[PDB]
Amino acid sequence: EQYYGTGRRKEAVARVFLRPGNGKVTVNGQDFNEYFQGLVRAVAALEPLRAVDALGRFDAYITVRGGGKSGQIDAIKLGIARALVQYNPDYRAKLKPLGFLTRDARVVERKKYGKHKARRAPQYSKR
Amino acid sequence: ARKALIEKAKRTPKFKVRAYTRCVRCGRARSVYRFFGLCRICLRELAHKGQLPGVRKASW
Amino acid sequence: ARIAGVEIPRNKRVDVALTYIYGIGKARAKEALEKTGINPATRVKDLTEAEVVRLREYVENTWKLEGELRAEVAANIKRLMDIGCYRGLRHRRGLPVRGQRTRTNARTRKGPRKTV
Amino acid sequence: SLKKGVFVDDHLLEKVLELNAKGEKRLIKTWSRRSTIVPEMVGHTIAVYNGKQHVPVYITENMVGHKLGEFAPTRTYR
Amino acid sequence: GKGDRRTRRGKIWRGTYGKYRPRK
Amino acid sequence: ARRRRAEVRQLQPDLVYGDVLVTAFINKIMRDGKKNLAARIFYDACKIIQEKTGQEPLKVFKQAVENVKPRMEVRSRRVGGANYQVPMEVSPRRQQSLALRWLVQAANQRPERRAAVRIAHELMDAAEGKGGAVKKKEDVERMAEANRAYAHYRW
Amino acid sequence: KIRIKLRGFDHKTLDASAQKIVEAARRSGAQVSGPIPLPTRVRRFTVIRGPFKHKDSREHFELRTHNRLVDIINPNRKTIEQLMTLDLPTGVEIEIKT
RNA sequence: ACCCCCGCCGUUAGUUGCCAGCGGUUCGGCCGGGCACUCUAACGGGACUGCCCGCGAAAGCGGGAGGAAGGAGGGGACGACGUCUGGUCAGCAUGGCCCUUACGGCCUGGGCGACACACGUGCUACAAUGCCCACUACAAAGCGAUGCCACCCGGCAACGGGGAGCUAAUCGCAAAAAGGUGGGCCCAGUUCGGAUUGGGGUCUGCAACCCGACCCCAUGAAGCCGGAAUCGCUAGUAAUCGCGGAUCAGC
RNA sequence: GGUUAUUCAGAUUAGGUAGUCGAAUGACCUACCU
Ligand SMILES: [Mg+2]
Ligand SMILES: [Mg+2]
Ligand SMILES: [Mg+2]
Ligand SMILES: [Mg+2]
Ligand SMILES: [Mg+2]
Ligand SMILES: [Mg+2]
Ligand SMILES: [Mg+2]
Ligand SMILES: [Mg+2]
Ligand SMILES: [Mg+2]
Ligand SMILES: [Mg+2]
Ligand SMILES: [Mg+2]
Ligand SMILES: [Mg+2]
Ligand SMILES: [Mg+2]
Ligand SMILES: [Mg+2]
Ligand SMILES: [Mg+2]
Ligand SMILES: [Mg+2]
Ligand SMILES: [Zn+2]
Repeated sequence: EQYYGTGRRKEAVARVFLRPGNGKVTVNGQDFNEYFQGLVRAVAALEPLRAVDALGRFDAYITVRGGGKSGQIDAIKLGIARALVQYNPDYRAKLKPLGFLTRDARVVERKKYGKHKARRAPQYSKR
Repeated sequence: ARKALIEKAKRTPKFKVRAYTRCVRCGRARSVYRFFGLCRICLRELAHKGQLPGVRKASW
Repeated sequence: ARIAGVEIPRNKRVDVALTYIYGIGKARAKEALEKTGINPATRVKDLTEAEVVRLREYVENTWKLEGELRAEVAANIKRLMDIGCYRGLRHRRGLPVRGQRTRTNARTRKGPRKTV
Repeated sequence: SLKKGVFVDDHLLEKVLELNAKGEKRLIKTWSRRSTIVPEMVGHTIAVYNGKQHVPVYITENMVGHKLGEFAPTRTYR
Repeated sequence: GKGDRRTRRGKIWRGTYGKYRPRK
Repeated sequence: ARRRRAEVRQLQPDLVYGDVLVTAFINKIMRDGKKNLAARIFYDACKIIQEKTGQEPLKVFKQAVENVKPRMEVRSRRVGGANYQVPMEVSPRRQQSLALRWLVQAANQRPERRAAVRIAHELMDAAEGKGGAVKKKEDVERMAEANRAYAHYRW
Repeated sequence: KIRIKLRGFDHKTLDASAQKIVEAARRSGAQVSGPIPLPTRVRRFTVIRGPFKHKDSREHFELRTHNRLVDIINPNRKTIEQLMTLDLPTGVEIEIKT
């Protein structure tokens, strides 16, 4: 019945429960359009569902936590691929090449000493 | 006044706004951590000697 | 209208206009409003005459302000002056009174960079 | 700032009370500019130190809430 | 302003809260 | 650098039209990494497109770039000991990059109070033919043909 | 019912000391929940490498003050005799509270 | 290269987490229950030119799939024989020199905080991608026994007084900010800018004049994005946005 | 706005010279060297 996967990025994980339904999408409470308000990136996350051609045909109860606002959405992006790839073998043969299955290694980088931002040196001089 | 001041530090006869931190080995007047009673030099050397238990060459 | 005897904060917010008044800042401005129920929104080109005197006479008589205020400002100095406290001999040479770095800048009280 | 209790040394009040107790002179050599001035101690001459020496600085009714060091220069050419 | 002596984030910068900031 | 060609940043398509170019413009508007602030300000002017003209912002943008896309430019070069302003064909990429760049830079010059309104009045005057940003392209195309002399260093 | 804590620096003598405690309590008494490592609260100390002056190229180490947890239910008579006697502490600071 | 952080998953453990499944619902994971999953550390497998294509003698390079991750995936620890007669007798020890009723020793006060200047590193700004204000939402790490302080009263606030819990994934510093909705603002030396300065206050501490921070009121200075020159950075980087700690009476 | 003269304040130099370069004020319309 249910579809599940595990989205994660920037220590902002996201459980993904999703049983076929109308399209309702509670996630940490709040409707989908309710929590994410005035933020364009949101309409992206639900792309895997648009790849399977089932917008208004899958409800979803996702539990995302930690990390910033947007990073969350990214974890959501993958959790859904995993969710709809688990209970669906034939939906990976096309969803993968379009790219969706990758942790996204792009984590913030540690600040190093003798620098201000792991990299940005103090204003060089000679005088 | 380097000996006569490392000794004066162990005294604390007057008000506590004078019981200023001090090193246990060198008697350095500054850069003395409270957790150790040590200064940055030795505490680095001693840390190489392993004589500071638990401590470990940090590398994240 | 001619509020503090000479200053005339017309054609602008009732709240902000009062700030421009010497001796009256932003807080003392929100002060005359709540104590006279005046809406901060409206202007000075369309206010009742009653308030042109109601709000006016209010602050005028309420607390120190205007040239008389400055006089006190100017007076408190002469005291630090006639005797020579460490705070007073700062207005003399014209240095700062916070004991701040005269070595580097401090121009705001010092004046524009005089190279020489 | 010492709102509670007007800070100052006891030897001051002492070396000046015995002064009011018979209206003695006014000479005095202090080493405590860290002290506020006692209201009634007007007319006296406290020769305040300043790392240098004892300045025969006088006193009045205005200079009360102010400290002793206030009226004792600490640096030359100032 | 990060340095206005009477603002919201004015105190968020100087380590304090003050009047212009919801204390407890 | 010196080794490999160090290839481009293949950005993610548009979250509205599904075309690369559109996203590109966003970025150059984006200050301090605020893709949400910029996207709106661009999308705001998208709808200020169907107002002044029932025309679609898709062609008002496509035509707004291709009307400021400089065709050839003056690059300085040494010649044993001299600095000529050699004119030469721009990179397919360089055109877009500069066009889109200037485009934005116009938005700042204008007297318009609100930003999206600036990029609105600008992206139109672009597809028209005349605009503060279009003139910085007619301008670079000038230095182009004027120095046409030293074209014998095409390299 | 009873609860034991296991702080310590070395982690090889903290998977050992908690591991002996798990085999002795279960093998000679009622149930005993396995080892539950608490979030290792680690200290960090960066300091200037140079004796004199070099505001960089400095060094820094970390204090790995570990954490581990084992909870036993039935206060058996065989177990309390097994724990009291049979135990190999070392650089582990345990604290037991009922 | 074997060392650790973050990148995929599992093994072990269940006071972190689930109206996801059922019962109460005060409709609050609060109670019951459970560890599959989030998390917590700890152990381990995984990527090796292994595979197909093409060049090639080999080494290898270039392209495709599978994969979380391909040609060191990202980062850090690491920095050779030496060089600079580089740095430190002031962290410490050490040869030699030199003082030894004082070049040693103690307090009190002064001074490193002196200002006619000049340079270095920086914060904040000159503003409408924005200034002020009411609501609302999302971090990681870190510390907290003479310390972090929830809740209640006085007040304009800093702060104080009473007082619950905490040898600390369970209590506290704790709204993360920018941002989402709504308001005034309308280009102005400006509701931009907070320097300067008058008066009134709180906290630490024998003591805030010299010489502390921190409130509230007022004063609202220079300052329209900067000459010659010149600096950082190739990707989660620059910029931009908040938090913590060490240091520590406080700063 | 340009020309010229000078000056010190910077700037380019490891440094100096000189110069370039910048600024001020009055008048006016890359080179050498240690
Ligand atoms: Mg999993
Ligand atoms: Mg970053
Ligand atoms: Mg101290
Ligand atoms: Mg627990
Ligand atoms: Mg279920
Ligand atoms: Mg179960
Ligand atoms: Mg390669
Ligand atoms: Mg190595
Ligand atoms: Mg030397
Ligand atoms: Mg200093
Ligand atoms: Mg003004
Ligand atoms: Mg002025
Ligand atoms: Mg702290
Ligand atoms: Mg020079
Ligand atoms: Mg020179
Ligand atoms: Mg001159
Ligand atoms: Zn030491």
